[PDB]
Amino acid sequence: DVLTTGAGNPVGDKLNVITVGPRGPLLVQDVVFTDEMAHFDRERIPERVVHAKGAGAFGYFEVTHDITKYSKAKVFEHIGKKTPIAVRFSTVAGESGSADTVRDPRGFAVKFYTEDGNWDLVGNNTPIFFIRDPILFPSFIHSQKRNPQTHLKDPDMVWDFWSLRPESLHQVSFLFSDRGIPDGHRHMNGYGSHTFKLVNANGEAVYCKFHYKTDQGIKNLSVEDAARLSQEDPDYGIRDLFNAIATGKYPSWTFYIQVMTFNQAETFPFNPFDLTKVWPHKDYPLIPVGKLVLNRNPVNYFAEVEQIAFDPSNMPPGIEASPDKMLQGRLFAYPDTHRHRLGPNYLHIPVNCPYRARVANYQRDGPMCMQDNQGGAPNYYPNSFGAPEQQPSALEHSIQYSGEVRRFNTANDDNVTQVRAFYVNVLNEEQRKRLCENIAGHLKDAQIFIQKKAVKNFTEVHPDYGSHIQALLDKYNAE
Amino acid sequence: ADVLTTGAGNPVGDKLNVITVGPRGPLLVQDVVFTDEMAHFDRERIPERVVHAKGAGAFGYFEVTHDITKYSKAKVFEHIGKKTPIAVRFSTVAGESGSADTVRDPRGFAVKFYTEDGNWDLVGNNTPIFFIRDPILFPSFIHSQKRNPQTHLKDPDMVWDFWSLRPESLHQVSFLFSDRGIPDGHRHMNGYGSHTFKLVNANGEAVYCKFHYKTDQGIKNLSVEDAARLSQEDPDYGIRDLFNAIATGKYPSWTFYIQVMTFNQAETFPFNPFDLTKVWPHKDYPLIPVGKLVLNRNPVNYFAEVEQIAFDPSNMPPGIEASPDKMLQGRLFAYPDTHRHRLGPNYLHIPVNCPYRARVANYQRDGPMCMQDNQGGAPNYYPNSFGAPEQQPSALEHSIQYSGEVRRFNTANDDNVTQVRAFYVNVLNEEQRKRLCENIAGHLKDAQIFIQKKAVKNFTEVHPDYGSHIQALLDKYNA
Amino acid sequence: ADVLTTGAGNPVGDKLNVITVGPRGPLLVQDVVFTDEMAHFDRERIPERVVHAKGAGAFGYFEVTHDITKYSKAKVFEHIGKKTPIAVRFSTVAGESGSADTVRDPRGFAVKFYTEDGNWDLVGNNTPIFFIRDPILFPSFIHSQKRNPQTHLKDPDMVWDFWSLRPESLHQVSFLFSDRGIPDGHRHMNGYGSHTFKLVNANGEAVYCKFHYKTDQGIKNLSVEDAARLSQEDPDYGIRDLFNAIATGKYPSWTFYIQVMTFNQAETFPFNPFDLTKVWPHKDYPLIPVGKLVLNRNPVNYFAEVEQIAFDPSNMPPGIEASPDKMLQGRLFAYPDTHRHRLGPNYLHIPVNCPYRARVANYQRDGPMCMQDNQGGAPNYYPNSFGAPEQQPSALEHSIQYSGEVRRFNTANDDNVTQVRAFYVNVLNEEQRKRLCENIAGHLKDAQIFIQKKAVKNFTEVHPDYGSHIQALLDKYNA
Amino acid sequence: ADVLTTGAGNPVGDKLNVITVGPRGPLLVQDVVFTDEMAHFDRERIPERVVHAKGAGAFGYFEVTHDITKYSKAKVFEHIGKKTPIAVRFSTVAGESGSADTVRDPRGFAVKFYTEDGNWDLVGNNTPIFFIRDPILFPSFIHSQKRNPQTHLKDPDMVWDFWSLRPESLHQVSFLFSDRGIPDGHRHMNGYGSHTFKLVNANGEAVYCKFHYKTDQGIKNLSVEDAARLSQEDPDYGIRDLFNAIATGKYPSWTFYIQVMTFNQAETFPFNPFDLTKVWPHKDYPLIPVGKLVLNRNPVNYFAEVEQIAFDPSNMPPGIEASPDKMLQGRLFAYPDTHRHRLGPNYLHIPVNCPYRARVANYQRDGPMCMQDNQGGAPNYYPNSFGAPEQQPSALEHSIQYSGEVRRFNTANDDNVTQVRAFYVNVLNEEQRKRLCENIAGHLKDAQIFIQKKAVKNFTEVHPDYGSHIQALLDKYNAEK
Ligand code: HEM
Ligand code: HEM
Ligand code: HEM
Repeated sequence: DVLTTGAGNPVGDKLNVITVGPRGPLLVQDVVFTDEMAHFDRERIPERVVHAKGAGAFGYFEVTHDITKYSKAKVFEHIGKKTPIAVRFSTVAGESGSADTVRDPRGFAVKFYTEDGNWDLVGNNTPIFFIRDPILFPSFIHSQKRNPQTHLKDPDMVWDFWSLRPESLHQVSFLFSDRGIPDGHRHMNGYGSHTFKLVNANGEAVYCKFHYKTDQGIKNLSVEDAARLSQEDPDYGIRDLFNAIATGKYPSWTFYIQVMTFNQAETFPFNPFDLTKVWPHKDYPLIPVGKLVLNRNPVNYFAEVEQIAFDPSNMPPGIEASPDKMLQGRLFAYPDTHRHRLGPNYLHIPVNCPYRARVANYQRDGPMCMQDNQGGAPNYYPNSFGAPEQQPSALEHSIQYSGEVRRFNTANDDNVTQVRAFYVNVLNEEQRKRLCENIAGHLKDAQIFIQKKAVKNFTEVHPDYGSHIQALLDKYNAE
Repeated sequence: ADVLTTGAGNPVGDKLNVITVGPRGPLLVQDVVFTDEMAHFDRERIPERVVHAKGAGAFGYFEVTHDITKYSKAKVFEHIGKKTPIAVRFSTVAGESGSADTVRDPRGFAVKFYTEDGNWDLVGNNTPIFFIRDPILFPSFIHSQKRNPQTHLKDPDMVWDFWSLRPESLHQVSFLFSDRGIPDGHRHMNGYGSHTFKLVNANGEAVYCKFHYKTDQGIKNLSVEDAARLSQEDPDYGIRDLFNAIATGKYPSWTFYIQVMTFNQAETFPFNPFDLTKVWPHKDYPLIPVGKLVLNRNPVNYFAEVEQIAFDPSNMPPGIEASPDKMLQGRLFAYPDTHRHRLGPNYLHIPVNCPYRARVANYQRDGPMCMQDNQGGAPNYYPNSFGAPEQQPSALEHSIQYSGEVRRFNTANDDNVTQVRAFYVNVLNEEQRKRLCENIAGHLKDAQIFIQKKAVKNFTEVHPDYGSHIQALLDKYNA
Repeated sequence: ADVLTTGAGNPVGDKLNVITVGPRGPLLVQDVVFTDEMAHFDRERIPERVVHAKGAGAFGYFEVTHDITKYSKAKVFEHIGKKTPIAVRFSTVAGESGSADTVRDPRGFAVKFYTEDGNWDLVGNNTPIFFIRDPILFPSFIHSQKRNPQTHLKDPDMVWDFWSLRPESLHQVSFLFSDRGIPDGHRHMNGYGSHTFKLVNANGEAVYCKFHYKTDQGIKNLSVEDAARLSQEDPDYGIRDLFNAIATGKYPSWTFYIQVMTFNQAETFPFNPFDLTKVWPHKDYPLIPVGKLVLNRNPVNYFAEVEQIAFDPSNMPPGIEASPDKMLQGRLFAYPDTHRHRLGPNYLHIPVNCPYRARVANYQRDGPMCMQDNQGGAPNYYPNSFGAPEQQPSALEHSIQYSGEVRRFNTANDDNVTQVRAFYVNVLNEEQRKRLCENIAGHLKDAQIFIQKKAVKNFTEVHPDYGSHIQALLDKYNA
Repeated sequence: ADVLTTGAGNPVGDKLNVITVGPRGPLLVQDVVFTDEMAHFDRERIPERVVHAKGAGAFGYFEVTHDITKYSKAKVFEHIGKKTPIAVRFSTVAGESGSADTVRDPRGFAVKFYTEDGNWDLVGNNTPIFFIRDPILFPSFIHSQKRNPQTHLKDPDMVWDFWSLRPESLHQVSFLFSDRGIPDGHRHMNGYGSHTFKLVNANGEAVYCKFHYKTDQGIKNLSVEDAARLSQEDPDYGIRDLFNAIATGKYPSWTFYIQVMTFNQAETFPFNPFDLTKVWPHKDYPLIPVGKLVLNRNPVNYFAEVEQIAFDPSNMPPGIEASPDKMLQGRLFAYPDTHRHRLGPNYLHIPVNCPYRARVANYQRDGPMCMQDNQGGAPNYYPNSFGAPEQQPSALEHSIQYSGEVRRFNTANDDNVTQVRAFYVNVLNEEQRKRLCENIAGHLKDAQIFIQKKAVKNFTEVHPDYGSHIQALLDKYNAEK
């Protein structure tokens, strides 16, 4: 193989630079050096604003059951249908150099390359989240990140925000339970979290929840181990995933959904669209749909993992968004941030390209335009020259909403009920004790006035929750 | 007719109406179709070329007709009858993207050769010489030619102040204001590499050279009157003329020659052989026919194949190297540098720029908008024991020893008039000399009178009649 | 004089000769002075605006002359005699950065009011109406107005195939091809907010409005002949005229008025009061005097104060809000979006864009080129228990409840002729009608006949004489 | 409490709830308060430095304590007692933005002196030498120190394949694996310009030199164990230490020296004086005291003052110039180039990069995010008959003449063991050598065996004991598995 410059010019020697004499200065004509150096100098792009640390693999999605009565989406079109998928696992707060085995939620994004375009299901390992209004997401994330002056993690920031926004109770509980630190990516479940809308061939709609359970089973790391691992192998999650697939132990998840008719959405105790709530299985049981199988490792991490981009707004006919405020905000945020992190034409990047689909429209140009830019095809719509036409079949399902167009406060929607049921029913005493210790061990670094409001909140879920945490805190502050 | 889609390939039910709440209500964020299309339109523009922004493009090939292997081992020259695909871009200089084509200004005539040894870019224009002989005055030169930093208007004071303060411009200024100043479209003008380059053959022997490609359609210019009229009637006269031609099968071509000056002759040349304000008289350095340039294919999409194309003088395949000309030396850096800005870090992946006849292989990786496999998992460090791309000793550059110390050498002492008088008195006949003086006076008349004097003194240093006739004309205007 | 430095503040000894190895040797990399200046010159360009690229800017102030506090609580109108600094930019539409000013096209008349309640951006133009009334058609309309994607030439088929398939364009097209189509410079044209907006008073009561700013210098237009001559003679006519006036003290001004329409009146309105293709008859909704716009200072550096300026329709202070106009609605997103692309994430830090008479404070941080103290160490999350900025309830937005389903509502078939027939028959006299048909036909004749047919079909719909006369003229052209 | 606003300064009524059509309806585009804040959130990340990504910043001053004017006319040295404000950024090399501070790896030690003659950046590390001596191998070396291009995991075969095929590295490698590989915080390590620079006096006379700033807080390193326990307990240890130190009055300081080698001495140095893998023995070239560096102020906002800070070795004011050191010659280009990418064309306008103690005037204009007045209406072309800024001849660079032709001269074979043997036997005590061999074996034992052979091969060239002690260890390891 002949070593070349970016323009393909053979290189004579790329181990020594051109100089005027053996001990003289460097010359501009040594374009070989500059060409390489200039590229080295531009190797980095900005990391994801959140979920920066990640692992990636590829595979397919396979339909196992008929749910066409609910969704007309081609990805579900017929039993046994296989569609290629791209998956990206990740943590949340930490940046590119951080450890994988730390307490944090886990991203679990799945990209389906369907013939009706790509369908990005950007979920995580928890069915719920910390807040229910997108406008608090930047603040939340800031509080989870580094102090603006010291650039250090700040318990005060974390808990002042959480104590002031108690709706964070439900997810804060899930996050500090054993599931706060899964043993790798293959031993956790995935959830779309938000409520989405399914539409069938008949134009009738229903609301759903997406779920994909680990076929390898749930397995978590104790805090002792997680800590040891955060230092022995910060990239433990990446290694584990890549070695499994590499050795043929292809991990898979069983994909189900929960269905809620519009009526049920009403009789539902709470706001069905509040991200801090779940749909109790007992009441809305899981419906089998298919499998997700990861059977291929990336070849080039930067090209296939760092540059991949998932947009919740990527939804094909049969799948639509619900009124969930959080999701509504995510419809804008992802493409927006992608045009920034990656570039105006990031969808032309191989992994983000909707290759099983025929992309035709009236969009043109932009930096780094790679394709033919759709040749000389007429660029305005409508036109009398046979350019791409719109197709009615893919029209969105319309609903009539009532009320004024204003800001409705949801800070006071139920913040503790489901949290109680999870604390006293779902968990057992061990889990319950640990839950308290993990919270206590982290909250203890916060200022006391913050510690106090935090505990009041936990007390509202259950006096035992708060009081036991308060006990450990006392122990901690005793020192 | 194709099915209309979003960038992610999702079918669009209706792209003529936006989603609102009620027929006369606000716009919805979930109308992802609108945002997708709008966010792209919003990013359709990249920055124009800092200079030579207005252009035209066409494609074809270069075919070798004569054997010059004795001078250069470049593959593009390898054997007679050999065709090498080429991309060309014609352009003006000062004007920006919407300026008129038929105006006095030099003309860019850039040629890209997709050779097996990588791309070879010959970035030249319709003149053998330039206005200055040191790269460091180029930005100031261009500034003086563009708009006033405040009024944002053309400034004759900036134009002639700089020229009169830099008398080395006499030669090019004289060519610029001659009939050749406004070629009748790109098909009727010549092309030159202007700079002296270095050719190396298979024995390691080298000579200096000049590249010329004479228009096989013949020299044909526009009267200033016509030029003015077309600038109003058809600002893109050049683009249209080039395009109709090729589209109607009247493929324009140029005969490619080279002038050779041995290293010994380089010493005995009257002037500095590397001074860009000088030419190599044919009378002493005959044109040697080499091949032909033929443009037979119009671009399919202008943005993709013309606006985005990038030519780098540093792109020279084994056999062709740079000379110590200061100007060329400076351009060795400017182009890829500005290209990494205008197009992006990975601009060489954009199709028209990709060296597709070559086999690129190196240790460069990542960068924004990485398009290929990013060289997969191949070892990314050199040297290495895992058999990656090797450097080949054949392509090693020509070696030479130089006299003197490393520091800035004043070149304002170089002749500024000798060849100019030659051009004024011999090369041009009465008619022309007159239109020449008239063309200059019509532009210099607008400059402050003290500048007019500094300039006349220069035209006088060439020939007394040259300066005085201009002053005669100026006196009229100044009244 | 001042010592010449590199950008880093290092003194330059000689910036007229580059460092080379000997008088006739190659260029050195340690000539950082050269690289530094060249690297910057290489990045002077940024993308020009996607539309309204060719512009002229100035500065001045707004002064309240009358009292409208009963309609709006906005501080800028707070009390008679109150003055607010303004920034303004006039412009054409389709032409790119180097096009001619004196050509047929609408004219942007953007006004930035630097108020204590933050910047208020009134982005309007010389017409009260527009060609389309749904933002999703904009990119196509603009495309059809610019160059052919392949030949890169102005294309009459694209212009008329679009306008003929979308007759809602009739009104603004009749206005554009009338005398008002080519105002004699920026100072002799009116300014309009075009869109219907909403005003809110201190009591929470709201009304709809139209913004108007009539030229005190009187309406003056250029004949097509003059326009042509000038596009040739002086492509930057509009720039020079504005600049010279202010330079000599002939400060241009505009009387600012508003038309008011109560919500009751909004219901009874014959058309859709938020339809961008329609006006509110002065007879039924008279102009109410408000203040004065005065431009008394030219820019000192064009690139910094004009090219880099950015107006966002979504920049509206309390007392001023958006109406449901689909067009306005989309613009709320498009500008800050395109601005983050053309200028960058922190384009609001650029001096001309900074709301300097306001006290910006929030939880936003970082981003490319953060130019301030980035709000120091203040709490970067909301809410917080550390006295960081708090939302003030009085700035809440006005609440309305709309009726109907959330879906795309076709408006292509709204009224496209009535108000046009009024303008053609009532407003214009015969000299004007003649000239209008001549101007239209003169451009419509370059279009293919089927395109011509459909066009004349719509004009005939407005009035049999309008359509028939054009046809007549066309017949001569096709002959 | 100030009023909360959008980026355009418009007051925000409610920034805790978004606008929807009804309490259970979709989100509206007209809620621009939301979009304005969300849009910015979506952009707060810029590219991290390609190397030395993880860092810590602080500010203070440089004070002249001795007179070295006979060597340099640089104003920063102008006279005894003269103080010049400075900015410093410490860092590691390989790890990216979230990596741990306490890990074996060199440490960046950048100093920006805002002088009257412009800024002077002395971008050095905590070592006098480096792994390679030709800039064309730097990208390769860096790639080998980072993640596998496919697995994205650290890769020992990559690390050692490079170091074994490029033995010139032996010197700095022997240092990187010594106790000084993991300093205890940034306050207990030395600072070196490393490269050989050139000093010029008011007479035009020039000399070559080495800059050194010794830690007044004294040398101090972390044991491998603490370094690891720490990489887990506090991955930001270095930042916290430096910050608290300064916040509690423990302002850290360094003493600034220089070594001078005349041109005559230079032609007789047993090695290439401009070889980044060599040092000038203090015995033959005594350290000359010059001044002092003091860090007494912490940043107010890290992003603005630290992540956005940019140092360019090419930023040198009159009196200070570069030497023909191949490595340094390369960096003269890399930094401004990379900065244009990382920060932006006008990255010099960012406050901490601005040469605020100097008076910037030239013919450069425009570019994205032009923050200043863009030098108003001043004439933008040079020369001009309108007064605009002028070159001052006194600032002209020092000129030398070199012998030889213009080409690539291999240096892969210059001395690779001599100076290293000195360090191994003379400099280090028995204790140290053992720890050295151990820290090497512990990391190299993961590399393939053929890579191991070649690596040991070279260590042997430095000293039979060196190589055998490592091999001895490699065997036990390779056996254990
Ligand atoms: C030292 C002097 C010069 C410098 C620093 C220089 C710099 C530049 C730069 C930065 C560009 C922008 C390229 C792009 O953005 O694509 C440009 C374009 C161009 N220059 Fe030069 N130039 C110099 C002299 C000349 C001369 C001597 C000629 C003709 C032989 C010339 C012909 C062109 C042409 C044809 C283009 C169009 C390139 C393209 O389409 O990519 N320039 N020049
Ligand atoms: C729904 C249709 C419209 C959309 C989406 C839209 C979009 C745009 C965009 C993206 C720009 C670029 C601004 C920049 O780069 O700084 C722009 C500029 C401009 N537009 Fe619009 N526009 C629309 C309708 C109109 C209308 C109806 C008016 C006024 C009545 C208008 C007046 C202008 C002006 C004056 C500029 C120059 C702005 C500046 O100098 O910053 N546009 N428009
Ligand atoms: C030929 C070898 C070298 C090249 C081409 C090179 C290249 C680079 C580049 C591109 C950066 C990124 C700067 C930024 O993004 O702001 C960097 C950072 C850095 N380098 Fe080097 N480097 C080289 C050798 C070294 C050496 C031996 C030292 C010290 C003497 C060193 C110390 C640093 C430090 C401390 C930083 C931090 C700079 C900052 O904070 O702006 N590098 N280097």
